[PDB]
Amino acid sequence: SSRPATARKSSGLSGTVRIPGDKSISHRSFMFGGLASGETRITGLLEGEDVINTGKAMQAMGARIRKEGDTWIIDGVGNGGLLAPEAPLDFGNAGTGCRLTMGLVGVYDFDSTFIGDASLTKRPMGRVLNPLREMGVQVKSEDGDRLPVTLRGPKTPTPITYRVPMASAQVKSAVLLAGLNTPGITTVIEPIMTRDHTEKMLQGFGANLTVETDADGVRTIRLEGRGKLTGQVIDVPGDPSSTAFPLVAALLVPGSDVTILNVLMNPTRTGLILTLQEMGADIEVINPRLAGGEDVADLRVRSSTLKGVTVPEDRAPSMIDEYPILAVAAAFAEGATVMNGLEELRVKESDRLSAVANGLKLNGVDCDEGETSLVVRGRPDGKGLGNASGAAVATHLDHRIAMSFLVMGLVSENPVTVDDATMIATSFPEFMDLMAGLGAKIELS
Ligand SMILES: O=C(O)C1=C[C@@H](OP(=O)(O)O)[C@@H](O)[C@H](O[C@@](OP(=O)(O)O)(C(=O)O)C(F)F)C1
Repeated sequence: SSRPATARKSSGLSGTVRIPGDKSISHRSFMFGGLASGETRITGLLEGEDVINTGKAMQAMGARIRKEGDTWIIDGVGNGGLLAPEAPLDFGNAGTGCRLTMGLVGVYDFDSTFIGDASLTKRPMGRVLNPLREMGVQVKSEDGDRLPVTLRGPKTPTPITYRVPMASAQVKSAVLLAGLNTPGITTVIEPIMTRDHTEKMLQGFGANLTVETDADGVRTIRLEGRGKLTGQVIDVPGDPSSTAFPLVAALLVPGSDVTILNVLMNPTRTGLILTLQEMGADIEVINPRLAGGEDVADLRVRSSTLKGVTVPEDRAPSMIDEYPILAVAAAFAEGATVMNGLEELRVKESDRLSAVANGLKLNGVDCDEGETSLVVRGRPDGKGLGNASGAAVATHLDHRIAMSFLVMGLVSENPVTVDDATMIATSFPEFMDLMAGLGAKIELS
């Protein structure tokens, strides 16, 4: 079952906190550490349920994973060394773990079955299964290419040149991981850049992987298959998607001054910050530095008055997971915020466009949901927003919908209630404690 939570209007949020590790990089740390030759040591790993599930899947295939002190230590099997899993690989709510692992293991000559929760089971896998079919993988899936899915790789996979049809880092990632156990050169062409953790990390593990960007922005990513991968020391940066919740809360709640430490600033992950700045947000980037091979900085955020803006379709890939929290910020901005190019939101943990639109309307916000867009008109003072009757926002098992609306309740005249807070631990188990520490009033059922 589920457990509702209600956020109440708060006086200023104040403090300095370290945000939990980046989920995208954490998944990949377990995957590459488990596949590589030798030992991989990870500090700052996100210990949310999603990442733990990826770790269990890697253990099921031969990697030894353990936590010594604050460091995760992995003994990898070496590229080409994955062992046939005894049972289905359960990815729970994690699209990333599921999609990437399908590419990783689908090209091995043994059966692998993939299962997950009610949310993951409704999401499209065709975007990853199609290129795998081209590579020679045999696929048994449910209608619409949905889980459960059983894969059986060929004795010798076929390397392909695949142009990713939508701006998905997961599809790009799955094809590159499939390429690791495929002889020849696997090439992924990305017309619009998506988060590049797979490319950067594989290069760090020693893969012969190159990225060439045409002057028009198109990326050609080449990977030589069946090459050695060497265990690495990894230092995981703070999650910029998780940072978005206390960051927007500090912008919206009057009398606020919050500093978030060690935040990943890779530009494929900072579209929300750029957008909020255009809206008038007071976000100071402090001590930008290089840590664990990634750009990081600390962010000092103070209460700001915001004005609606137009958010272009080409900025979407760089903030795709932050549209829910951006929609909440827009509900308190002067004027209209217009966001298009949102088709991808409909296939996430929940259809995020529909879930955000319904939640906003339930909480008195004037907005228009289009097939691939959202327009939100705000009420800066928060009057008439929220839900006095205590009606709950339907989260549809999507932890980002739950966190976004809980942030809204810290600002609206009336409290905001979400029907379930249990999925927040999939990527941000520290959420309740972290927000409470800053002064937020959130009551869990
Ligand atoms: O490769 C990655 O690490 C991710 C790539 C993106 O998906 P696409 O390739 O489909 O654009 C994100 O939207 C996804 O984040 C979510 O990732 P999960 O499904 O839960 O794993 C999220 O955290 O909200 C989202 F997809 F739901 C994580």
